[PDB]
Amino acid sequence: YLAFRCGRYSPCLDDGPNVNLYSCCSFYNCHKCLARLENCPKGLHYNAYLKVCDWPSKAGCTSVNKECHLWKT
Repeated sequence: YLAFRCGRYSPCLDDGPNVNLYSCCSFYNCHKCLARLENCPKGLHYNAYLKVCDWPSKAGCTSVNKECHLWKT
C-alpha cells in the first residue's frame, strides 16, 4: 500500500519523534508525509529511547550515517 512514498521525509507510519536510522545528530521527527530531523545542541545525538538528546557515547548512534556533520540540520 506504500503509505509514505515521501522518502526520508516519511520513514515512519504515523506522526511523532522516532529513532533515526541514518543521521547521528538529527533524529527523525515523523509528521504526515514529512520527516523533519532535529539535530541536538553541540553536535549531540538524539536519545531515541527518551525522545531527547545526549552525547554520541550515550545516545548509542547506530544510524547508517555516523558522520552527521555533513550538512546544516
